[PDB]
Amino acid sequence: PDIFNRDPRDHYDLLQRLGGGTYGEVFKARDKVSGDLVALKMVKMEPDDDVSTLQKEILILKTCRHANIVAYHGSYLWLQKLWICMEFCGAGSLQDIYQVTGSLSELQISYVCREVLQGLAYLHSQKKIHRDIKGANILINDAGEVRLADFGISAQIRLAFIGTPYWMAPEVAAVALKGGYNELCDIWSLGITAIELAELQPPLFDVHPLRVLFLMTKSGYQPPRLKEKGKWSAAFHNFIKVTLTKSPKKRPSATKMLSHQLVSQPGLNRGLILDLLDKLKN
Amino acid sequence: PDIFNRDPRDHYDLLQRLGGGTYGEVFKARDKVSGDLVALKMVKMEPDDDVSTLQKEILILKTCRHANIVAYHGSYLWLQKLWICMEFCGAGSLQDIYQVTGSLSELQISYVCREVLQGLAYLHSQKKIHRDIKGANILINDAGEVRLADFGISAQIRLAFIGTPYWMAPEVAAVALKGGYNELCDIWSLGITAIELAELQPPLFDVHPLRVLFLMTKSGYQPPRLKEKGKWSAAFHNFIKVTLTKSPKKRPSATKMLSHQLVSQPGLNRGLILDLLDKLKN
Ligand SMILES: CC(C)n1ncc2cnc(Nc3cc([C@@H]4CCNC4)nc(N4CCC(F)(F)C4)n3)cc21
Ligand SMILES: CC(C)n1ncc2cnc(Nc3cc([C@@H]4CCNC4)nc(N4CCC(F)(F)C4)n3)cc21
Repeated sequence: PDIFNRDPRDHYDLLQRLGGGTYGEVFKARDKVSGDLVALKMVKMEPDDDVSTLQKEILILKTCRHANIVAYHGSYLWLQKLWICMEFCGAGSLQDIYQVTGSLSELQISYVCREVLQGLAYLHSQKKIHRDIKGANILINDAGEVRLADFGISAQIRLAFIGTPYWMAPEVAAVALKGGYNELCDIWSLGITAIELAELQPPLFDVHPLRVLFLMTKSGYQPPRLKEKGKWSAAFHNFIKVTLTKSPKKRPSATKMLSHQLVSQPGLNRGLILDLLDKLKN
Repeated sequence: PDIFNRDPRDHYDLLQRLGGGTYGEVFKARDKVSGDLVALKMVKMEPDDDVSTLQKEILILKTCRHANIVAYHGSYLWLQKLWICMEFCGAGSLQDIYQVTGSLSELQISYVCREVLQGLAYLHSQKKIHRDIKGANILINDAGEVRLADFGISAQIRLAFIGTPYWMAPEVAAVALKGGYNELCDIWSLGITAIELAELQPPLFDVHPLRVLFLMTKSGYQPPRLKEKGKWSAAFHNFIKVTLTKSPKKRPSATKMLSHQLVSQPGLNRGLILDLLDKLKN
């Protein structure tokens, strides 16, 4: 709730443009005073967007004290532009990384999964839902540590609804806000992410999005699998099988998944990502 | 399913640009052969959109034989542009109209409601849902007749989802397709539309969309009312009250609403809209 009505250039020095997503650009910046490096996610706004509607989402991201959640430092509104300031992760997303390094090993994937689960267990304990688990939203810093990127803010500045809000029935409004989601949907997304990291794509990546969603509603839908059976351990395959449980009633929770063989095995540490980063330099 | 891979300029002559919505422009055109006038809704496409995913929606709009549903004549795909060709309504939408004429009388509103209900009863009998009932989507032709504008096509070419499809759990995919909607949500939208026609705005029009939806989820939410009590009959107020029933379980169906005093009263005919159109000329 500390949204500063200041120019973030008073506190930070912009260094370079990391890129830009569906909305907004991301900058690498340095704090004037501490010299520390931060990430600034910028989002352009109209005189139509109201900022106070975001205050609940920014509360969510601010009151998140976990090692596997990227750190929030404040927000800045200035001249119709919104800036979210966060702890900087030098290596970027797993997707930035595997697009150069090629597929991850089972050990690297296992460690990432464990770390992601740790952050999810936390989030779900605070009754929050990430909603967008995927390789592009898992950040790696230069110490090989793993951070879930920001959530719940990007999808509310979705000027797109199947309908028009002022004319929406209450039941429609409810679904348009919640998305029918539940916490265990993060667990499914994690399973797909593990395949993504293993195969450089999520399943059905070469197929139109709408068709993919259609197919998931058919009576006899079959959850995706690892393509190459021989390449991966029985434990990995089972991890995939149980995270991609079709019914959300039978799908294991984050803390339950943390007890899984694949992520509770010894020897999982950031060293695994460190030689992944070394591979980046080769 | 008769989507022509031709240039619609072979069959139709473009005359003038009626305007443009969130996506695409609308043209007034003339059929070369019959001389009849049509409306052409154009929508620009990428090499990312797949046309066959639309074939189910175009089937919906094609197999609709009702007097209160705007008539579909065919589709055209050519050079990454999609054209939907429909019966032309000369006066445009009720919104195009009331923005010049000012508020509608209770009699004009009643006749519009009846006609809209007739189209809805039909749609719901074919187990279809309009999803976007509002003044901008109720068309008036030069004979004062009433036509529901196209539906289910506009909201699927919503490249916006709270999440990423390939990583979505099945339960999430289901809600992202259906929208949790049910047919009776059209009835709510009709009620809001009746206020819109009466007051030139839907309720809470000057309030941020997200806030409006939030409010509809609160324990003690109160459905909107006609602002000026004295201006409208007891029948009109009751029509508002029952269409804006909060619980979709207690909300009346289209055919039930057709038995309502306000829309079953004698003397409701297109003559009412005809002097509305005369007012347009003054
Ligand atoms: C997701 C983003 C809003 N965000 N949030 C917190 C956060 C913390 N650190 C980074 N760090 C990085 C590092 C790198 C590495 C430099 C050399 N190439 C990769 N690239 C990127 N960008 C690649 C494409 C992008 F989405 F613009 C980001 N971000 C990004 C961060
Ligand atoms: C909703 C649209 C896709 N559609 N679908 C079927 C259809 C049949 N007839 C019209 N006719 C008209 C008439 C007029 C009147 C001329 C003089 N001004 C109003 N304006 C408009 N446009 C105003 C703003 C728009 F959305 F571009 C339309 N459309 C539009 C139609």
